[PDB]
Amino acid sequence: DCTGSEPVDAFQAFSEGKEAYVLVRSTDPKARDCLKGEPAGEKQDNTLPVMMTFKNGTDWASTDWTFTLDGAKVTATLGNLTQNREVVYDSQSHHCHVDKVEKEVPDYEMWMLDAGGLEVEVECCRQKLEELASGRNQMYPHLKDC
Ligand SMILES: CCCCCC/C=C\CCCCCCCC(=O)O
Repeated sequence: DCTGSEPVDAFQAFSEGKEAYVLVRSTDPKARDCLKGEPAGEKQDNTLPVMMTFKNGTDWASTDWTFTLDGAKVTATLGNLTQNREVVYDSQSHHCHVDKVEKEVPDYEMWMLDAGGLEVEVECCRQKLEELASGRNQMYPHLKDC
């Protein structure tokens, strides 16, 4: 309140591969509609296969990514694409987390359990996202007729 999980560990922030997370806030104007990530297999050493589901226009679509975990950092790969993230905030019970997408102009994202989370924890994630966004525009992918 609002001291979440310290230090942040990406695998624990993903409930150790036991849950799916939904994208609820993003500073990226290209954030995919209804974006959701769910584990597609067990963690092999430091590698976790993840299926991302979202709406591509009116139809549902899916992409199979490979996540490499390193402390709070996550390197996601698909074909020739590579996305580097750092989980900068993770709530007390891993009900939600805030990521920093590492690039020329870094983006900030809020992810929460598709199964639902405690209001107090969800509020802490929202607060942390608002602080890091600092006057930038925000997208709401979960409201896109999901
Ligand atoms: C197991 C919980 C994972 C939830 C956290 C998801 C983190 C990063 C997801 C980035 C995936 C990139 C989506 C881009 C859309 C695409 O082209 O497939």
